[PDB]
Amino acid sequence: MADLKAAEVEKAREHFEIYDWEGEGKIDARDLGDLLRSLDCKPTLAMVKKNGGSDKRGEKKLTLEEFLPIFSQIKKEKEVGTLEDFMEGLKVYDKAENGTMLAAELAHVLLSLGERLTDIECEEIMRVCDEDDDGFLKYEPFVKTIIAGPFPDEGK
Amino acid sequence: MAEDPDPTEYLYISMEQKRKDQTKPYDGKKMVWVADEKEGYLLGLIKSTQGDICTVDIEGQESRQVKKDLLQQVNPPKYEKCEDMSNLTYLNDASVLHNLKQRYYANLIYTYSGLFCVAINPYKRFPIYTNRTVQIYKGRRRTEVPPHLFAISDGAYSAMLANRENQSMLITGESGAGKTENTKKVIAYYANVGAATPKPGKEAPTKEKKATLEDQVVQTNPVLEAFGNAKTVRNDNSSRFGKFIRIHFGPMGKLAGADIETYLLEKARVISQQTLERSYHIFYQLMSGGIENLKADLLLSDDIYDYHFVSQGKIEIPGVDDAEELRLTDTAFDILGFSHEYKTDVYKITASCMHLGEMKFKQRPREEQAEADGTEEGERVAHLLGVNAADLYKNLVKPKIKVGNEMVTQGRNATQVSYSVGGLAKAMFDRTFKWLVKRLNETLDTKQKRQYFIGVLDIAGFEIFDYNGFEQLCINFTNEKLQQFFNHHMFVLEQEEYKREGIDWVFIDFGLDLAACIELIEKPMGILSILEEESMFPKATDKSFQDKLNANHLGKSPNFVKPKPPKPGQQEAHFSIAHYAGTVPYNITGWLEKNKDPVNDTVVDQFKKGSNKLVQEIFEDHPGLGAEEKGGGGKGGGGRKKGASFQTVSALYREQLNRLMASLHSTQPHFVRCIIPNELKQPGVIDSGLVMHQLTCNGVLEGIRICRKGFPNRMVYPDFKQRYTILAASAVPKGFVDAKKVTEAVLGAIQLDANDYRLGNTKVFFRAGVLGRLEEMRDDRLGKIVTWLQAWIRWYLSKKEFKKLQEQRVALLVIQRNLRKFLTLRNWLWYKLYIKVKPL
Amino acid sequence: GEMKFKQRPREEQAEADGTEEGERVAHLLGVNAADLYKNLVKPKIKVGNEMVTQGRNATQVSYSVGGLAKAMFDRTFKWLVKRLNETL
Amino acid sequence: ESMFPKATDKSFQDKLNANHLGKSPNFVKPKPPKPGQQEAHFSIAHYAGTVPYNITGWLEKNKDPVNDTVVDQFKKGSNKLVQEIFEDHPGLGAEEKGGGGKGGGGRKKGASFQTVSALYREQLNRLMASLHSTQPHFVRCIIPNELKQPGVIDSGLVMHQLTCNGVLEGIRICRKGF
Repeated sequence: MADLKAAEVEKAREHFEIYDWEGEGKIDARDLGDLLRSLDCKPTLAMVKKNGGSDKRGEKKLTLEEFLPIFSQIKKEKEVGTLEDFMEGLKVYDKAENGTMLAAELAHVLLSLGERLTDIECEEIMRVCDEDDDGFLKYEPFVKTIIAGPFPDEGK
Repeated sequence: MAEDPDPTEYLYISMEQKRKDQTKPYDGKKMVWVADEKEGYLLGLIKSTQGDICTVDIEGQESRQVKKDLLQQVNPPKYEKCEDMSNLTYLNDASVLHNLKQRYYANLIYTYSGLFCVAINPYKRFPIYTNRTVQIYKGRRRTEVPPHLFAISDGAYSAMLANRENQSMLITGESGAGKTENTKKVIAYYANVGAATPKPGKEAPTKEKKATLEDQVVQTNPVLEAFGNAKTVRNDNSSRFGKFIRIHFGPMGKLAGADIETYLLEKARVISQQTLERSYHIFYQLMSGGIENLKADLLLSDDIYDYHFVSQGKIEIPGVDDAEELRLTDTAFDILGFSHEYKTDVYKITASCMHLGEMKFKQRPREEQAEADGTEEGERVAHLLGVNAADLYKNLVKPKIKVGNEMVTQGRNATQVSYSVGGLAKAMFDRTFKWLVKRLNETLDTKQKRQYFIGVLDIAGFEIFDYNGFEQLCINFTNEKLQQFFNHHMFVLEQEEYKREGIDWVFIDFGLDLAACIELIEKPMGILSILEEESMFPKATDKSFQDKLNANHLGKSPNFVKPKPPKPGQQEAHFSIAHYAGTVPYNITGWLEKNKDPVNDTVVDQFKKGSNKLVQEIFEDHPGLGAEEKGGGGKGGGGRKKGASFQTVSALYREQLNRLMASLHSTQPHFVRCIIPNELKQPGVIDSGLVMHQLTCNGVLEGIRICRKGFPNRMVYPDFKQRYTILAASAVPKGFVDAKKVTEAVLGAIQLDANDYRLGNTKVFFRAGVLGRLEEMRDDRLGKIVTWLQAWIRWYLSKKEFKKLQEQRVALLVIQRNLRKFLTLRNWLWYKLYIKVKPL
Repeated sequence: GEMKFKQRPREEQAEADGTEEGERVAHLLGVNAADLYKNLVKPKIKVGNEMVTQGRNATQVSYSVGGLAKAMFDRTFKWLVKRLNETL
Repeated sequence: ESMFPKATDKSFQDKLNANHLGKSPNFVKPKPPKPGQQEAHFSIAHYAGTVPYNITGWLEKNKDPVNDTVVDQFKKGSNKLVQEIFEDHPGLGAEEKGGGGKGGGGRKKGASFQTVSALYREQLNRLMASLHSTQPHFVRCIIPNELKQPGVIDSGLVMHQLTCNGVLEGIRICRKGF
């Protein structure tokens, strides 16, 4: 993605009836982000505030009309599946590039810098990649695993 | 520190670039100075600038216009306060030193000098030595962070991981400025990455914490500084021993071990003392510190002078009092796990070295030979070794030089009477220096030998004083071999590869270079070939040692000045020999009287071995007076009654220097330059005129001039295509753009294709700080690790669960009709009835 | 093949006055004509473990162009069988 | 030792003469030209003739005429899809750095200057031994003629190939061949 498609509107009319528990419409604020995430747009909490949307509970809620300019700002900017500062944002403890970094410095740097998420996910970036006893764990496959995705396309 | 968060305030002063930058404007304080050829700096104006040459007018002195390979002068303000100072417009070591002069008072003693960096220090602690400021510059490479020894080692961690060679940090320079102190800063950088760093906590002690045990490698250095540095004629201490620690890093770069190869610790040096200074105050660490009680138990009493009145000087400490090494070494032994019982035994053999010698606290009124104040005779020499002779004192007072069973009495000035006792104490103090190798490596190594590993030398420098003989030979010749690598790798080998790569930048050499011209066994500097040939058989005629030196003609750089024989041929008077710097004076007798090693001018018979078990193990290899018995090689053995090495000790050391040279062609050397603070001593006085003279004779100024046109460090082109993660990765193309073309855009290519880097075939030649700037952009995007990727984490979770919610879209439409039917069928009942007990 | 004895300078180093010859290599790799024509001419020889060069003349230079090809062809083929073996 | 200038062509032949020669018969001995670097010839048993070898240049090829590094950076990508096609990521286009080691690639280690032939001792054991224990069907492929054409066969070629392929013995058991 890099522009709105006609099917992402046709997807969003369907998924409108999910968000309001009645089968009507009115996008919940955390389920604001779940709609953008099921349409290939996965901003940060600081990019959400730039588009003017939401991704968490307690933030502004909108209707589906109001969702289209918010959705369109992410398309112009990063995070629609673009590469820059993902597996380009990792490694600085190694001045070698073997496509590896240290195991210890690949699970407590996402916890000591970053927006900071779960210790289980800190354990998935270590699990997707190869293991050797030389202390060399790859960083670059866990990201491509995300490119593969549950659905590379528009979720359902 | 250089960046401290507000919640990390419990033990550390905050530093913030939020709002203020720690004074929002940066500003200058420099002037234009020109280097004197006496003392200090004096004002001067630029007359004309015709490129990199700069003709100067000293205001109230003289005018120059000569070459800048012998003219050194402080750059404009703009070209002070810069890193990798060899990239400037005016190529001066004087701008590095001046920038370092202001900064020494402000306790910041590193300022770059291209590849290398210059240093001025008292050989003591300052608060810049903290581990806190090491983690800040952690992964910042060469440039990006304020100049320091930790970022040299980082610049070298990365150029090691970017050249596809091994690396070897070494310390070049003239002693006066901390070499042993600077070693600690190399070993402590590898201690940090070798145990890794997640970056400064949001906590500091409350709550006492912060421990790592990689520090114990670092503490290896102050133990050896005690048995190596003391007051000399340059600042508070100077190095006068050779340290060569080969610290092993693993196949990651993680620190685990270190191999201490001890060179030579001075073979004199209690028996004689320098004039108005001291020569070595490290035998006096139990004369003003240590265990004072085991000073009187060994039978040594010196009568204090009770303040100067003239009978000494000779004895005269101008710096902070003896036993200044005693505090450094005692704290450092406990970190290493170096036993309390093991330090006691060092200090014994050191007061054994005092019983033959001493001159403290003033000269005897008829000796004219080493002895103590209180008239203790040679009875205290005999208490620990059991020596006897009817020539044991009061016949050593008269100089005698023993060649065989004969007594050839030739030469001998009055300050030089102390070879007649010799000889064992010299052989006991160097061997004590090697005792330290058997204990400290027991705890340091956990594995040994493997790549990477760094060859780190900390050797001697330039010293003046009449009394010098065999003592500084295998100390100074090590600096001379390293001086020659600095002038080989930069000028001769460096331009040979720019003629073997079809490079039209051939031969750019600026004089005073040595390129293995002293690696010959028979032309090193002239004296050392002669020591080694006549320490093999009974011979202690210094006339022949002076005669073969007076048939040796070497020179093209400082490394030989003509001798003055004790009688025949040329006169008496103090001759000299050059190493790399000025004139270094030397005595007529005492070369083979400091290596054949007299006892009391009676041939050894069992007197070469002690009477104590502890004095006995000290003796291993070293000739004794008289005949020698076969065997002794390397540095091993267990001593013999007559002689203890049939071979010279120094020729066993020659085997290590032929090998150290071949291992620096097996390494990419990054140097740490130490330049003399001043030759008048006392810290907090830097007279740049005296420094300027040392910056001309060793050839450091030509060394600035060469780092601009030519380049020492040698890397490869594909390292910009791999090492990075920003100028690499998907972010910047690797492999789809020329590997030369990346380097050329951030740094430019506007006559920087031979003024920034030499462009070769499969290899580029960088300063090894050219890499720090390139990496400076890289860490900017890498700053947060990683806020972009945590949003993708939440991508696949919300959309996978949204499946449970997507089948709920039709289900919501069923419960809404059903809730209406909950009340409709309650007005229209008799529409239910199902199994229970009520049906009919 | 057809490259030898490129000491003609463009940048004060061994490269070549060729263009088309090396452009038809260059484009297929990504790297430009200059990356190519610099790195051909002589290998960085580990001597000790540091990097030196030899003088190399026409045949020597020829043989070193052929190096770049044989390293590629060996390494591609070696990846190549093993990833096809999986499916079998 | 060849990736370093410590490699002598002398010792090569000496270690040949122990391990290959003693129970080999059609092996043509090394006669070395003592000056400098060999243009020495030897040959080793096979069904086919004597080979005049040239020994030099073997040197340069495992100090590599074009290095590890230079190749390795065409391997590297810009979407990482490129990388999978040639490597997963340890070695073959991505490098651990440093000098030293045998083999690679960039395991082990860095610009090693390739010695994949040593790695091929290891694996070579693994192919050879299982195949040793398997019960024989055999085909001994003989050169009929050089032009490789039906109805042309040379006597001289086949005469030579069969004397080295021990044809007497080879019918003594197989006189009952099935």
